[PDB]
Amino acid sequence: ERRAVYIGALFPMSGGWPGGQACQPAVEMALEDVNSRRDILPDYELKLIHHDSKCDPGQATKYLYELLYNDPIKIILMPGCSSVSTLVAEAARMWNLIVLSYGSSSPALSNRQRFPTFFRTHPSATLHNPTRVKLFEKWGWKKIATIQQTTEVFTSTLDDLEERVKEAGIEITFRQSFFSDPAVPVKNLKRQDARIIVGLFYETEARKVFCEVYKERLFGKKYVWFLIGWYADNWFKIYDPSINCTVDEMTEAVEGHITTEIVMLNPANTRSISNMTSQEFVEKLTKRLKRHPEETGGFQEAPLAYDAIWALALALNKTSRLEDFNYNNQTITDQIYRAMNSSSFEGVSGHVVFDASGSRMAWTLIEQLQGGSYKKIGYYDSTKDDLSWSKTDKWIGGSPPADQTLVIKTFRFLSQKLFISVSVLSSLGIVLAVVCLSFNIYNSHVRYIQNSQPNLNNLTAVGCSLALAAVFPLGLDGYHIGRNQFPFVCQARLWLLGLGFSLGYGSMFTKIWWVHTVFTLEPWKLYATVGLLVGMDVLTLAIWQIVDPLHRTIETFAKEEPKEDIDVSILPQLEHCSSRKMNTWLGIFYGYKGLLLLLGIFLAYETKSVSTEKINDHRAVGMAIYNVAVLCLITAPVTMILSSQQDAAFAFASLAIVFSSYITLVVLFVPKMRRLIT
Amino acid sequence: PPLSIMGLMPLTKEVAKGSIGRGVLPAVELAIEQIRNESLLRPYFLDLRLYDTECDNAKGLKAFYDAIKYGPNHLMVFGGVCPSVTSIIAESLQGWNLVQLSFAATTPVLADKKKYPYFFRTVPSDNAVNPAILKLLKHYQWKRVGTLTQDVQRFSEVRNDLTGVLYGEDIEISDTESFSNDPCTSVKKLKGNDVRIILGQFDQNMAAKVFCCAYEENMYGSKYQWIIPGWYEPSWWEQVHRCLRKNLLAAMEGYIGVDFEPLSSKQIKTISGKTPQQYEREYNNKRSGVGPSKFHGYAYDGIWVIAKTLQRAMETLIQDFNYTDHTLGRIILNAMNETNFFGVTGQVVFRNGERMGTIKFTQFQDSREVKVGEYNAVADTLEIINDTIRFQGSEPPKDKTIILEQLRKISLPLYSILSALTILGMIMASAFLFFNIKNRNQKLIKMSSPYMNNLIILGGMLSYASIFLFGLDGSFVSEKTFETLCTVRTWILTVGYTTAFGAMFAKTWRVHAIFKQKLLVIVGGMLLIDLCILICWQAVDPLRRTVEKYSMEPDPAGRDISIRPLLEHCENTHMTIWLGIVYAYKGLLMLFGCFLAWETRNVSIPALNDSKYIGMSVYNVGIMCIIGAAVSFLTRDQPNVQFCIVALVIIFCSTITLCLVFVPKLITLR
Ligand SMILES: CC(C)(C)c1cc(C(C)(C)C)c2c(c1)[C@@](O)(C(F)(F)F)C(=O)O2
Ligand SMILES: *[C@@H]1O[C@H](CO)[C@@H](O)[C@H](O)[C@H]1NC(C)=O
Ligand SMILES: *[C@@H]1O[C@H](CO)[C@@H](O)[C@H](O)[C@H]1NC(C)=O
Ligand SMILES: *[C@@H]1O[C@H](CO)[C@@H](O)[C@H](O)[C@H]1NC(C)=O
Ligand SMILES: *[C@@H]1O[C@H](CO)[C@@H](O)[C@H](O)[C@H]1NC(C)=O
Ligand SMILES: *[C@@H]1O[C@H](CO)[C@@H](O)[C@H](O)[C@H]1NC(C)=O
Ligand SMILES: *[C@@H]1O[C@H](CO)[C@@H](O)[C@H](O)[C@H]1NC(C)=O
Ligand SMILES: *[C@@H]1O[C@H](CO)[C@@H](O)[C@H](O)[C@H]1NC(C)=O
Ligand SMILES: *[C@@H]1O[C@H](CO)[C@@H](O)[C@H](O)[C@H]1NC(C)=O
Ligand SMILES: NC[C@H](CC(=O)O)c1ccc(Cl)cc1
Repeated sequence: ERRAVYIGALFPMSGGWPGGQACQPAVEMALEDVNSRRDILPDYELKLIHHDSKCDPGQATKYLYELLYNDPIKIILMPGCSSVSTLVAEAARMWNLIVLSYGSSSPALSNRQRFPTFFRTHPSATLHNPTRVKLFEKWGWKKIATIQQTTEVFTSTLDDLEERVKEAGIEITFRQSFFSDPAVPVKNLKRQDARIIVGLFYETEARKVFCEVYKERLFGKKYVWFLIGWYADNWFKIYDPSINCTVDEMTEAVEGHITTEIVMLNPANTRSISNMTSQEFVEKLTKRLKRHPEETGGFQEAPLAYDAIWALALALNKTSRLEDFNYNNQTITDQIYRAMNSSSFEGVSGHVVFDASGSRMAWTLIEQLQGGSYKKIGYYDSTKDDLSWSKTDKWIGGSPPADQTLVIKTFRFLSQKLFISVSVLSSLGIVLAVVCLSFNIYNSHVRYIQNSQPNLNNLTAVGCSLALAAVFPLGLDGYHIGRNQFPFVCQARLWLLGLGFSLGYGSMFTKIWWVHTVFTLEPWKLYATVGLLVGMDVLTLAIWQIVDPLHRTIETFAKEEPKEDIDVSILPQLEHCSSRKMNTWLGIFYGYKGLLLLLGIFLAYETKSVSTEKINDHRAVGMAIYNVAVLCLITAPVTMILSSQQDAAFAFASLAIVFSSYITLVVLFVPKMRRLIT
Repeated sequence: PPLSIMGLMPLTKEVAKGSIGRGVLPAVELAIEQIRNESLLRPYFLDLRLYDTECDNAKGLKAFYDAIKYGPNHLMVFGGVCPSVTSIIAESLQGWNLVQLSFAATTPVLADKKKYPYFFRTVPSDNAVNPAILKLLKHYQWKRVGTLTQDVQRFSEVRNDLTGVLYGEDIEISDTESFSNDPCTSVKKLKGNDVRIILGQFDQNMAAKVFCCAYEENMYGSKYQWIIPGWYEPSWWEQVHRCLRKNLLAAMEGYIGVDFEPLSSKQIKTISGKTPQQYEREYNNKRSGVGPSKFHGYAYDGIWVIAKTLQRAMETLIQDFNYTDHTLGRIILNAMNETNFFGVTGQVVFRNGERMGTIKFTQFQDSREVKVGEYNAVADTLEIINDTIRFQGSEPPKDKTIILEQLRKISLPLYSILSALTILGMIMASAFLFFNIKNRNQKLIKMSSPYMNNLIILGGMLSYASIFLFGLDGSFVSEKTFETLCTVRTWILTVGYTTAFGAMFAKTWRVHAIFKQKLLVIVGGMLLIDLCILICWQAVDPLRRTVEKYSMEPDPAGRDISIRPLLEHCENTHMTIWLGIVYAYKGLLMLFGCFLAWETRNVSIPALNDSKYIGMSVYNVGIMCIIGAAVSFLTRDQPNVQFCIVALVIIFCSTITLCLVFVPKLITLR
């Protein structure tokens, strides 16, 4: 009766994760509740032999030697920290021992070929990765960086995260790792311009990582960190002599960083196999502790250490001889293994079962450091794919920082003050044209107005009015119109200006031509020549516009920094109409019109002295065509040179139309209206 | 008694790496039998007890525990060939005060002495090649390098040590790159940043993929250099079995591997009295047919180190060692720290537990790796052996593709044609001056003032001259003679215009005052205010020469030189004010001359009015000078068009104002 069956244990009281500060009172209690019950093990008694591994495998090797080579034979081993658990689980197959880790999360321990006799109540760390990928997909992040300490737990967690992000279309664009000094990888992260960083390292290493982060200025509006939620709630305020940054300086470096953890405690008020709810368990464990749970390490993982003892006892119960066990016999080991494998029971941490992948807790908690205190921002279940968001995440500027400063394509527009001014000038120009037209057609033959050819001057003013009202299409940029309505503004430029120039220059070119060739007379030929000129011009323009329609085209410029804000670097791109082939059709058109203008100037100079009275004012017509010719021959190539500058081209076209259209109307009509009706 | 040592080696033949252990036993026995013949340890004798560790972390720890419990009082640990068990054993030495000395562990993680304070290593580690790479870079002036690291512990630690080795030197890291399974999702970034020297830290089977992707980006040839680790198996490139092998060999040809040197080439006598070549012959005739391991000399030197350390530790002096004596472990550690002697692998000396040894370089030729130099770490010297190292180019690959500044030149044929046209303008102006001066007595010329005409011909003659000073860029003019010529041209242009038009406005003043020597005084008074304006200009801002550089992007014609176009021009703090003042004064003079000319044309002077000519010339000048001012100041970033416009408008204006004044009189005289 009461034959003592001993178990070995390694509780880390310090180091990278001081889980033993609360996981030891968890088993010290669990051994009393399991020994007080008679239905569990009446013939045996579970006793504990424990040491302090301190997360250091060097101490764990010496203590495993002292455990495996002393007289009292141990039936099972219980390591904590991940490195100690890996060492023990890989060494134990030489002694035919079962290993049962209560606080090991390394995903590398899931394969049964390398650790064939290992079990754990702690869930695998691959549960953090679906939550991270969900938070990356929710906020549209596609490029993340990683920095982790080169421990197998973090390496395997990062490999699983890499596989998960590769599945979801996310890319890990930068990767850093360090053994004991993170200055170099943090400086490389700052040089490489990493925005969304994922840190996988212990708290004692996290303090140094973030001290170098503060000295490197790798925090603020542009960067966001994803840490692990297993740290103490004040790890950045703890005095540490190995790191320089003052706690008030370090509180700024850790700000707004997101952390994920697992619940590990059943929130339902149902009673477990031990006949106690989760709240009574927490209250009893807090009574067994020397200090508040907020300052005791490993308080979150104590239910796992509680359930590991019960799983061990329930597995030894179904196997009922245990004193004949020795490190040279594997039958008792196989029996206890097949009894542990098939274990399923309702413990304090929920439904305890030892599956192969190590995934039995579904809920993951997400929280954020807001003002020096953690706040829970939501939960996530990956087995059902449901995210319960609380909507309490605070960001600087009210939005999550986006990585990879993109390109914003903005258009350059015409300064609307100038366009409005020139439009007002053109409106006054067409009202002046209609006033002079009403004048010259009201006095059709009442007086000597008929001595000057009246219809030629009338339709000259008509062409002038069209060419002057053709400035509105030439000024309509993408600011007022949009793309769908745009291709008709291009033809409203071309037809109006071409027909206006043809009708307002051929009509006072044919008059000069007829003065020359009959005065150095016929009433209808003066209209036949201008009709032929305008018809042939319209033919030569329609062949171009129909054979090669004019369509929009964007010319893209080099990137510039619009740092009038703190936002994206834009690139400006101009939009304007062009043909599939350009500067050949427009060049030939300009050359032909320039030849007509030169011939007009020549004929107006050759006939400046004739004193005919069949035509009244050919000299003012000659001056008008000289001015029109000089303005158009100056401002035709200028708008071809300044095409990539919208305001200069528009001013040099619109003012070279406005001035010419004012000068021709004045020179023709104010002498006649002045001498006729003074 | 005997002084016992615990040797931990893979001895069995079931493991593939046991070929190392069975290779070094022929060597260690050569050291053991020697020590007992010369009797370095006089009262004691050394015995090394071997234990099989098949590199399983389970079997090796079992052997270590069984040697601790059932074995003699071991004073030291010796060996450890596989790093997985070697780190496990080395981290726990503090619990038994055992000092381990390895001869085949090369991972750099064992270099830090906060985690492994009792570990010693006779073979140069993986991160001991960085000081050699530094001296190789300083030998070829490669001051800018990129890196390609595989994200695992050993290679990331080598890279993190390299970052601290180059600190303080002039060498720069352009971009650090990392990968885990696909190596050339990162080689494209090394091609985009255009690094020419690449330091690689990756394993053997990743190197084939790295090189087969560097073949795609064409990151090979006469302008790229690879420096990867050389501890790879011989003929490692034949074992990769989708990528063609010929392209792999063409892409990898020329890489420089860096790895430790097995034996010393010096012929001086070692601590054992034999030279390295004699020891090599003794080793090659000691083992019959066992495969030769490259760690045999390091095991020989490790045994001699152990012997000398035990000698010094026993002369420093508790006689037994129950694994609890901390003082004896500390004495053995301090005696091991002071090891300094010449053995078959060079000078054995430790610096913080790590060996200071020689590192050789091997360049890849056709189908082999030949030795090209050696770096001695104790003397800190690099000796590249001659005639063996080569490059596919005539010179060693240079980093930092050259950038150079070149001026955006005003095309010489355009300047030539317009300078040949303006001299025709000047000779026709001089012919008109001859016409004016020969026929000065006829009434057709005496009706006009013949001196107010030879002032306007002077104005046009020197304003034609101003075209050249707009074309002098800097292809053939220096700093100061350009800076002063920039104001010589503005004096020339402004006084030419002011004389040329003030003279005809004075001629019109005279005819307007008569009809209702004094003509020169008012053009002198106009030049007075003009020179006052330009002296107030020069006293404030003398138009200092500036130069704008932009668009460092454009490619060359193909000689691989990034040409940076930049261009020089005259500016100041604010040219708008000065140009506006000058043009406003000149326009006021223009309008007040046209007014006075129109008053003369209102009354129809019979044969010398010429006010229609004043009107036409003033109109043409008023439009063309405004156009030339507004277009030259908006095409400043393309100077060829700027010059072709500012010269053409000057030609046109200064020819019209001459002809419309001079030709109507010559056409009626002849
Ligand atoms: C076109 C038109 C207005 C007929 C004209 C054109 C010229 C140019 C020499 C520039 C070709 C011209 C005149 C008139 C003058 O009668 C004057 F009035 F300008 F003197 C003159 O001889 O020059
Ligand atoms: C083992 O313990 C369970 C309660 O957990 C009990 O019901 C059972 O009776 C025990 N073993 C046997 C075979 O009685
Ligand atoms: C580290 O912090 C301490 C205390 O603020 C300061 O005295 C010291 O100068 C810092 N490090 C350096 C560069 O000395
Ligand atoms: C479990 O414990 C509670 C607490 O007193 C008790 O009321 C209940 O009867 C117990 N049930 C069993 C099955 O032990
Ligand atoms: C020890 O192991 C052997 C293996 O065959 C087994 O036959 C024997 O019953 C075992 N004895 C015990 C458990 O003491
Ligand atoms: C443990 O149970 C699982 C459940 O399917 C099974 O796959 C595995 O083979 C079992 N273990 C042994 C040793 O049979
Ligand atoms: C170590 O030696 C002392 C002195 O003889 C002895 O009392 C002790 O039992 C020994 N311990 C071990 C582990 O050998
Ligand atoms: C060896 O180490 C000691 C400290 O234990 C140190 O004082 C001494 O300078 C070192 N000598 C060397 C590195 O040769
Ligand atoms: C190489 O060594 C030879 C000695 O045989 C020497 O003459 C030659 O100058 C050396 N080459 C260089 C580049 O120093
Ligand atoms: N669940 C506790 C576990 C313990 C360990 O894996 O050593 C752990 C893992 C990772 C961190 Cl950062 C902190 C603690």
